[PDB]
Amino acid sequence: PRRRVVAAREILPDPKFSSQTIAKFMNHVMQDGKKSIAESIVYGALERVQEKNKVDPVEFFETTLEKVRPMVEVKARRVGGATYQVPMEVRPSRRTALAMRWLVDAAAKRSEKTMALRLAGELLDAAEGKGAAIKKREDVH
Amino acid sequence: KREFYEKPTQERKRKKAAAVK
Amino acid sequence: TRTVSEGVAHIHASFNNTIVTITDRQGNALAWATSGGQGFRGSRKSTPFAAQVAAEVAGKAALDYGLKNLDVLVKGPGPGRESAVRALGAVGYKINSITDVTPIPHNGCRPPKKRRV
RNA sequence: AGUAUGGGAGAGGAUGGUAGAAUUCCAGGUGUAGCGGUGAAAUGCGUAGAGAUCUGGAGGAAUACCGAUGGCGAAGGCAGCCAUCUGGCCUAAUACUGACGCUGAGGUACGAAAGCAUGGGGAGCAAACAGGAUUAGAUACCCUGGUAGUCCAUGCCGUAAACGAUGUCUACUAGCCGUUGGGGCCUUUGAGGCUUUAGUGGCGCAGCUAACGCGAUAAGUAGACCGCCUGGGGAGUACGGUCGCAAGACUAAAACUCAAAUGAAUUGACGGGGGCCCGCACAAGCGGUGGAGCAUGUGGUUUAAUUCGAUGCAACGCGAAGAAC
Ligand SMILES: [Mg+2]
Ligand SMILES: [Mg+2]
Ligand SMILES: [Mg+2]
Ligand SMILES: [Mg+2]
Ligand SMILES: [Mg+2]
Ligand SMILES: [Mg+2]
Ligand SMILES: [Mg+2]
Repeated sequence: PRRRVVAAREILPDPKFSSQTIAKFMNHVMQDGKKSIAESIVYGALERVQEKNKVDPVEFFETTLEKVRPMVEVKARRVGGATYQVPMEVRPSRRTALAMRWLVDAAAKRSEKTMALRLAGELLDAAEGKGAAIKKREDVH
Repeated sequence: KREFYEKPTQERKRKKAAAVK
Repeated sequence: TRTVSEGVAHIHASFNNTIVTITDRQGNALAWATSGGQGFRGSRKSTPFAAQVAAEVAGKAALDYGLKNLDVLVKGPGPGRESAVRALGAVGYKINSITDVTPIPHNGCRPPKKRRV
């Protein structure tokens, strides 16, 4: 827009846990409007990480998601034909989006039977520090 | 560094004419 | 090796390339670094992003002597003139003085012609 | 109109001496792999030792701030500092000669830069020239080297948008705001304020002009003298003549051809002219095409025909909402 800005769209929280972060994660996982399979995947992964260490899912989920969250990003700004790559400030929403994307790709490229089990495994590996999603996130780069 | 053998008189006269107004 | 610890800095700044040399007060050179050794190899050598890295590499190479007394001299205009002292402070050197010492001629020789485009 | 006396300002001119910054080169100390350049590269330089820094010398040119709405000069033009010679201008009134004045065809003097002749000098810059790029082509703009020249002394040349595109001299005709050199008055009470001259700027009444504009520094109202113009091109050209070492300069037509060439202003249109704004136009996000197989339309080739149209966006699953007869 050029004249006036538009307000961001707000999403309703999920029916199961009443958390908006879980809803946004399911929206990021969902493809072609198939919300049911995404909900099944997310709920299965949440329960799988829950019964391994008995803590309610939303606490562990947010605490682990904050771990892989980045702080700044670098885009190219052309001035004299060069990249001149430098970091820039970003809002928390852009960081949460990048974290969710990196996590859902790292869990996807893993090898297991179903999407729920590999998602739970990737969540645990990123939580205790054995994950590759935190490896994609680099400080100096 | 460059030279403008003719130009500085024109340039300063434009300078003063534009500064007075 | 020497460790007199009063080495001066000569930050030559030009539109095409920037040069920084670390030498003592008398003038005997100690260590130098340039954007040529950096590896941009072109017009990007003029960017201020290379000047700071050149200055920091010069400072790391000089600290082997034990440099902490800084006498900086900047000559010539262009970008990257201010980034060198910024990086040299970022590594943590103590400052004695900063001043501008670029030479302007008192009616020197005839300059080249104007580039029309 | 001019002379003598006492004061003032100034890059006015000629000659000589002297100072600093900066560029180039010659070494010397340490150090040394890149340096230089363009929108992008290369020509070019460097491991013999590059570039940067410091110290000592050699040479040439120009005088950074001061510097200005300046100042001086008939014009061209004149800027570091000091010394010598010299021209002009402004300012106060006392005396002095008493029209001794203005202009001026021929003539004569000076006259930017470039160019020419003789003898030196040559740091930087740079016609011609060489190489590397870009372009379909580059002979040029761009980059790297570089000779005449730019500098000095003695002469020639006598041309410029040599412009204020406005000849010299004299007298008269509303105002407002600045500046430079003098003189006078008021409380030099303080760089202050008010009037008078000689220069230099910005608005503006009357008036003038086709308009733009000028407007006490007239392009206003008047007088004296000189130069110059009579549609565009041919043409400031041919011939003749004068001057010059040369380049060339001055004076200066005709035949022929056209019915236009021009000045100022008005409305559109355009601008790789400057500002302003909008658009799923850019930035962010999701999903595609361009790659594979098939359906469909078009261009090409073949055939007896492969019926005819639509052809950048705005033609190509378009006329055709449906060709086995
Ligand atoms: Mg006369
Ligand atoms: Mg003439
Ligand atoms: Mg004339
Ligand atoms: Mg007027
Ligand atoms: Mg002639
Ligand atoms: Mg295809
Ligand atoms: Mg057809």
